Amino acid sequence: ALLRILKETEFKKIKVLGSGAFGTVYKGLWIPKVKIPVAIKELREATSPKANKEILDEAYVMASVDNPGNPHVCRLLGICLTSTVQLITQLMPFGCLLDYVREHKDNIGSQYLLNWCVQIAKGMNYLEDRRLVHRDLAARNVLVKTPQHVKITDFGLAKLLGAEEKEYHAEGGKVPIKWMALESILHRIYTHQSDVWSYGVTVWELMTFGSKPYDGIPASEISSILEKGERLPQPPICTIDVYMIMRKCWMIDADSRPKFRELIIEFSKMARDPQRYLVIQGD
Ligand SMILES: *CCC(=O)Nc1cc(Nc2nccc(-c3cn(C)c4ccccc34)n2)c(OC)cc1N(C)CCN(C)C
Repeated sequence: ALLRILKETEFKKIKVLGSGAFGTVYKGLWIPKVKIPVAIKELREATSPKANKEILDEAYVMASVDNPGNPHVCRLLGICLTSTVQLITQLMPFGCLLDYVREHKDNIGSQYLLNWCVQIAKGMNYLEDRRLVHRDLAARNVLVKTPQHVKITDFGLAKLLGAEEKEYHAEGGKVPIKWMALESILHRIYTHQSDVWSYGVTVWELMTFGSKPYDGIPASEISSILEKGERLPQPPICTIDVYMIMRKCWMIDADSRPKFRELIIEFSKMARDPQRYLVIQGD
């Protein structure tokens, strides 16, 4: 578990990329013969000892899965010490996959979506082998390096399970409800199986080309809806077989939820025959 502390001076923080509640991400160049494009994250209220603890937590969680890694999981490049702690991570040039599936909504063939789902299961399965619960699997949180290369990011909420710990006990802060499993909302319990549901939802995000899930339903009513047994709809483009998968991720019995290993097998199987499973217009 190693951090690489990098010299504040070598970065020229070009512009911002997008600010959240949690923090603010900047693109910028890093020039230690070549120049390297990078992304830079620092949290809101970056002077506070709570907001310097959480960012170094993120850096830790991230660095103790760096080796050997996985081509579908962003690596830390290091951190910068200024007045605050900055997290450096190589710039994905095509941005998040949510943004993507919107802008390019009319030119994405089945072979891409179905490959992305395998790449993401691959990203997550490794993480699981590394005893890490991402806690925030979304489409906003999937960076595109190239159309055949997608990577997972944002370990703000990510946590590590102890040697014999099965689940994580969230001292509820601010969490993204419409991505969480039932048991994650009621009892604040997070599992690998809780990331499966998040995947399930993220899948739904992509298939719909970046629709907002449970649109215009207030956060509150969500758990209720789910307890009724209401799930997100079957997207227009998807057959039953693909939707049947999404619907397994969302089952109350977390241990009846499919595994990331099972998902790679399933989505590869489909990704080999992309048009048999997804009906895109003009595909
Ligand atoms: C979905 C929003 C998004 O990520 N958008 C962009 C991402 C870019 N690249 C990039 N590369 C590495 C890491 C990150 C990154 C990680 N985290 C936690 C981020 C939060 C906010 C923004 C970026 C984050 N991002 C990127 O560089 C090409 C551009 C974007 N833009 C184009 C999307 C604008 N978005 C605010 C709506």
